[PDB]
Amino acid sequence: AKILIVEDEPVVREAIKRILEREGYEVVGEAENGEEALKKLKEEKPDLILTDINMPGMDGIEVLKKIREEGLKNTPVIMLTAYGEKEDIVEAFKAGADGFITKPFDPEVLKEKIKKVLGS
Repeated sequence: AKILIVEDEPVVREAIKRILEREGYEVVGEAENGEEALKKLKEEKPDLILTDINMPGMDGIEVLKKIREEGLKNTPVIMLTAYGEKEDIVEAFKAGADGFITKPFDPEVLKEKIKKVLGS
């Protein structure tokens, strides 16, 4: 499976990338902001997008909404937080998130949730 990561914090971004790769996933892009997210969505046609809930400018829910507006087939989105930020769980699921991960640095939890969403 091909994964696009949307995460503004560079070291967190790289850690997630490497964890995905250790779990056998192809990381087909890394986006630091919404502009890059939407550009790489169209260029790479990922099987799944992982998006931080909290990013500068256009926040994770707004990125999610724009991804869902593009309406490309098989573009599930899982939200994540690197800091236990759970305040926007509702708004993410209401806006069409397929999942919301609070333990993104546990390779097994990440793989389990991706596998589930991809299978659904």
